[PDB]
Amino acid sequence: SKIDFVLSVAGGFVGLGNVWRFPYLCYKNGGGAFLIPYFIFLFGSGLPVFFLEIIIGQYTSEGGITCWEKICPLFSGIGYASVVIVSLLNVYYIVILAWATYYLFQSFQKELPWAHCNHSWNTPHCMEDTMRKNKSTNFTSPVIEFWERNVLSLSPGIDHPGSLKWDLALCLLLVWLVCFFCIWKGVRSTGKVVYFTATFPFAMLLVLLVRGLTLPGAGAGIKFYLYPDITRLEDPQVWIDAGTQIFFSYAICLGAMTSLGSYNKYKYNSYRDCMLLGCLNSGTSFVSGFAIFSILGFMAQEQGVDIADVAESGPGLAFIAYPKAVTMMPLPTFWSILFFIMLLLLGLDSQFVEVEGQITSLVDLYPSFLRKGYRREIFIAFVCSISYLLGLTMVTEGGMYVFQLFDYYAASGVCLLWVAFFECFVIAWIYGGDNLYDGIEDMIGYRPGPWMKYSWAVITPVLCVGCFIFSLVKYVPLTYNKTYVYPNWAIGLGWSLALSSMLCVPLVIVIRLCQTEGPFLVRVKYLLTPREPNRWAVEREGATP
Ligand SMILES: CC(C)CCC[C@@H](C)[C@H]1CC[C@H]2[C@@H]3CC=C4C[C@@H](O)CC[C@]4(C)[C@H]3CC[C@]12C
Ligand SMILES: CCCCCCCCCCCC
Ligand SMILES: CCCCCCCCCCCC
Ligand SMILES: CCCCCCCCCCCC
Ligand SMILES: CCCCCCCCCC
Ligand SMILES: CCCCCCCCCC
Ligand SMILES: CCCCCCCC
Ligand SMILES: CCCCCCCC
Ligand SMILES: CCCCCCCC
Ligand SMILES: CCCCCCCC
Ligand SMILES: CCCCCC
Ligand SMILES: CCCCCC
Ligand SMILES: CCCCCC
Ligand SMILES: CCCCCC
Ligand SMILES: CCCCCC
Ligand SMILES: CCCCCC
Ligand SMILES: CCCCCC
Ligand SMILES: CCCCC
Ligand SMILES: [Cl-]
Repeated sequence: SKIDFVLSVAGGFVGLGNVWRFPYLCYKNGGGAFLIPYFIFLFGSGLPVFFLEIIIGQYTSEGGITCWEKICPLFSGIGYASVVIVSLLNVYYIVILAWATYYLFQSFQKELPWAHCNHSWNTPHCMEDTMRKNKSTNFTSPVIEFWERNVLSLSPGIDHPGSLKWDLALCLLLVWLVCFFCIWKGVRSTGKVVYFTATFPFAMLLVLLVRGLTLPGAGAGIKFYLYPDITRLEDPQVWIDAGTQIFFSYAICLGAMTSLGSYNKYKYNSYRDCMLLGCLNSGTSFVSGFAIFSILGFMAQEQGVDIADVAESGPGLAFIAYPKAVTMMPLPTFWSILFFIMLLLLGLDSQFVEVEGQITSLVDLYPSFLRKGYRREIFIAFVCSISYLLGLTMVTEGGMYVFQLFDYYAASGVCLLWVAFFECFVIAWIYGGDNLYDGIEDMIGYRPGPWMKYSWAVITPVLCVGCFIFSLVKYVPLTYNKTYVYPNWAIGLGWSLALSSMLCVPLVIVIRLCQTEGPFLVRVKYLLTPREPNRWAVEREGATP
């Protein structure tokens, strides 16, 4: 049937990129004007690049970096670019789990601290959500006050780091301690039975979806979610966010799908897997968007404010809407523990794979010094120790702004499109899209349609290049919560994170040509020759020509 096939592919597609990132990127970019580029990218580059990464991984049986070594010795810097991207992602991504751990710890009491605002951290302008319309014109919300004046202690700006938050600092250590021990002891990403680690996130989502859709104001929120705005489409930013939100959700361009695809058998039909997993992953984001955008509709009518100004147009919308949802449920404390355990579980499985993803890449990149044993065990703590130290800048009072810089630049925006464009440029144009099908029809048993070939050859390069050009022409600098303008150096620092990964592609190109000897035309030609991509003879595998 189909349930066994769904059980076969497990439930690792859903992550924090679906329940935390997509809700606020859609919220930041107006309403439904995010969905049009979202689906355009999903069906033009998202699924095509995802299947391309999986099919290369299973074609070469090689990880993130060595796969490019086999496919095209030139442009091999895509692996190192993916390594830098995943390193910065690991640095700033566990901060979300630190926030989730802090929320979970604070939820272990009789009364949820963010239900009412009568505590020390609350601004005198706070008013209860019910009392805002039941009876200094701007009145802030008790949920927002907990997030900004307790969890974040937001400082006037990124130029005011303030004092390190010790309560958050320990929480950032605990998740790294959890991540350190699990990776070092070889613990599987999903613990014991995978059923609980997979069905529980869905079970809580339907609980939140049912509550959200039943809320009195949910009608307005869904209209905001779905009905698009043509004017917002002219902005090149919404195409940057939607294009890379697909890439973030699918964990492509990170070198993780290629490693995941390397374990598939040569005669395995991954095409149905990628199509199913892609639709399930994006289908969750669209469906879970209904849950969170229904709460905002209820929140907006409760406070008598616009939907676009009811919450934070940045990270922490899932830490503002979802904690608000669990407050309007029977036994609110019980659901808050469950949601933030689900939120913690979803991040941990993603972080276990990615941190081990680079650690496996890093040790294999530099052997003879990272031997499996006393050398690897100290290395695992080394990566975690350094990633914890760089992650400590996002724990300070002004750490929220640094987190937004990393979210916008480190593993999103132009850096992700830079890798995705070069993956499709090498395969479709240098290697040849037709040459890849000759492998695929041998591999999955049947040659696919012309969708994939006409997506790597034209659609993805046009989408990636077109977004990059118009973002530079209509350059709008990054802002946090649509009211804070970043200092010029901060954008320069943010661009360095994007440039550090992007510069890997041209730098390795220079390195390879200088290393090789001979005529330049022969030199570049030699580095463009695939080193027997599928050299495996263990399985009934045909030769590349
Ligand atoms: C590209 C250049 C010209 C931009 C302008 C930089 C100049 C104006 C200098 C003057 C004062 C400087 C700031 C002084 C103190 C700190 C606190 C530290 O924790 C982070 C850097 C930060 C925030 C500095 C950033 C750079 C800064 C703003
Ligand atoms: C539009 C980009 C064209 C790039 C041409 C690459 C040709 C690859 C030849 C490989 C010979 C082994
Ligand atoms: C031959 C491999 C060279 C890879 C270089 C990676 C550069 C990463 C850091 C970018 C500048 C800080
Ligand atoms: C040492 C390198 C000498 C060659 C420099 C590049 C020449 C490129 C010519 C391209 C003609 C199509
Ligand atoms: C909008 C859906 C686009 C699908 C293109 C054709 C699919 C062929 C079979 C996967
Ligand atoms: C390393 C942080 C400072 C870098 C400033 C120069 C880079 C500007 C990129 C646009
Ligand atoms: C091989 C890349 C390791 C991490 C480099 C990070 C540079 C900012
Ligand atoms: C009475 C408050 C209990 C909070 C426990 C966890 C603190 C991070
Ligand atoms: C037309 C693009 C202008 C960008 C200016 C950026 C200065 C920090
Ligand atoms: C390569 C893009 C240029 C951005 C300039 C930003 C300067 C702070
Ligand atoms: C609503 C946009 C759809 C794009 C093609 C699937
Ligand atoms: C925009 C998606 C196109 C898929 C069919 C060529
Ligand atoms: C529909 C009433 C119950 C709300 C929580 C699911
Ligand atoms: C109060 C019931 C509303 C149902 C909306 C799906
Ligand atoms: C792309 C979403 C369309 C919803 C109905 C206009
Ligand atoms: C929250 C429901 C998820 C459904 C994915 C197909
Ligand atoms: C208008 C409510 C739609 C719900 C889809 C899951
Ligand atoms: C920059 C994150 C740590 C790499 C060793
Ligand atoms: Cl997504």
